[PDB]
Amino acid sequence: IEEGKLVIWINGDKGYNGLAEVGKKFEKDTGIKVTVEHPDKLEEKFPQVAATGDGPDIIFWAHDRFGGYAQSGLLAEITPAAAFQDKLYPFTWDAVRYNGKLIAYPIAVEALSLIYNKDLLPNPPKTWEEIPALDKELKAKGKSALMFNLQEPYFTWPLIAADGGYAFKYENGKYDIKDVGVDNAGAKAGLTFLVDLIKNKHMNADTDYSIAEAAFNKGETAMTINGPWAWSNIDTSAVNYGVTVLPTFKGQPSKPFVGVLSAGINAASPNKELAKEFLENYLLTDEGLEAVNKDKPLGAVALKSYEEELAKDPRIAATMENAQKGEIMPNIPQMSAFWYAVRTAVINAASGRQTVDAALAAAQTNAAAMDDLDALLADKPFSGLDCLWCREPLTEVDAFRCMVKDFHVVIREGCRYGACTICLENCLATERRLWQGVPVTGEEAELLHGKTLDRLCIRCCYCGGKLTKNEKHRHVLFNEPFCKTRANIIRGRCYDCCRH
Ligand SMILES: OC[C@H]1O[C@H](O[C@H]2[C@H](O)[C@@H](O)[C@@H](O[C@H]3[C@H](O)[C@@H](O)[C@@H](O)O[C@@H]3CO)O[C@@H]2CO)[C@H](O)[C@@H](O)[C@@H]1O
Ligand SMILES: [Zn+2]
Ligand SMILES: [Zn+2]
Repeated sequence: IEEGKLVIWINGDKGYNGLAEVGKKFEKDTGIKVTVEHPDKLEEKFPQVAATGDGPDIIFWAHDRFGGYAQSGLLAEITPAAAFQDKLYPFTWDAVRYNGKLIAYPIAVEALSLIYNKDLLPNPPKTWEEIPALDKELKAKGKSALMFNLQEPYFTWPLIAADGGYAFKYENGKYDIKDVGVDNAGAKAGLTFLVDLIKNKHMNADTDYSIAEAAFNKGETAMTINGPWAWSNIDTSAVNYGVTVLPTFKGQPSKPFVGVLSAGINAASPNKELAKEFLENYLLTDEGLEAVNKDKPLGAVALKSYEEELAKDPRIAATMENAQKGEIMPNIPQMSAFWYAVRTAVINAASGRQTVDAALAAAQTNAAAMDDLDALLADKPFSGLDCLWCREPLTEVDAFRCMVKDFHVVIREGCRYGACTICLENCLATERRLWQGVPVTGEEAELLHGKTLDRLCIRCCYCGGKLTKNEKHRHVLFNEPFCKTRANIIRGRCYDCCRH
């Protein structure tokens, strides 16, 4: 990392241009150049890159990612004077505390709200249950009731949580990573309601961020679910919009997961002092936050003095009312696994690839561990057995595949299980995304597991199948490295799984 300057990473939906202006003031005052960048998948890139001591000096993201960053020792400890701490709301500091240490600066507080087109819908619906009938009305005029991003569990979670869904139960002073509320009766109800909106053609499974945004900002749909960052583009459109409380579901409020946008400092940064000066005395000020806010709205902010200005805005009170009805996201390392698990269940259920029950049962298993994967894919009959994950009976092809792939029967509470292809593939996909491997040679693998390559059990990172002697030799012969993932596990690619 270059010494004498600041590189800052922040997400593309945020006011990076405004932040750049703060960055130019810092430069005019100190002579230090600040470069603001908005890399795709920055939150996944940061941990790969920072582990080798590269990356940005400062990284911005909601607080939920930061526990994982801190655990891996990627973040500098933040030590602001008590005077400074007093400038921000206490709960925001709590969001960036990990094992008794402050690991980032809180910037702003974020919650989803219902955004609606006053001209098309002067009085927005109070319940999710009214949408179906309302959509029918609007379709008559070539419009739709509701579009929003269904690709990200962040947007669908408020509904899933409404009737009892939850991530980790908080108890005995800590989130209990073994008590996950992802396949309880309330989650199923909420996901079932969502899936029925899709079967009945009130929404498309394919809708993503860009598609819902365009549709709303061009007057084609009456409602959308988004955060404060989205308001700036609606302003610039012809749309006359309101911001209000999310609908209820079975008479219970929708429960958004509340994020605190936070700025962490790379442990490997040689510019820690400069980073702290920038953040404390330039960004976390009335003028600094306003510069960023004018670009893309921040939502409620952590800085008391400026939040007082922002609080007069009805869109902000609506933001805070939805926030009070939701929960502050946990920052524990297990959150990544939770988010991936739910993302997959929603995508699967919405396309009909799996039932709601199957999809949530798998999500439940994935959110609470990966011990099951290791048991199934141990180093190295299935017919009539169910899938460990989704609890559905293995078809006879999936039973065959379990055998040919050289899987191991998993016993849970006395019962024997295999895995269907869908759950197995989703699980391995999450492994690659959650544990970026480092490349290793055959020699490195042999040395690590005191065993010749022909005798090492190396599995395909896509299908879980045990690589043949020739498949392993392919890696060596053609200079294609193996992958060292978690627990010193070594993965490779079978002939069939050699993507372009
Ligand atoms: O879906 C897989 C996804 O899971 C995790 O992403 C979550 C974020 O960690 C979490 O903060 C939240 O992201 C939202 C931001 O808070 C908000 O400011 C704005 O940017 O919208 C974001 C949602 O798109 O929720 C997501 C889950 O949807 C994980 O960190 C990701 O790496 C992973 O891709
Ligand atoms: Zn399954
Ligand atoms: Zn394979």
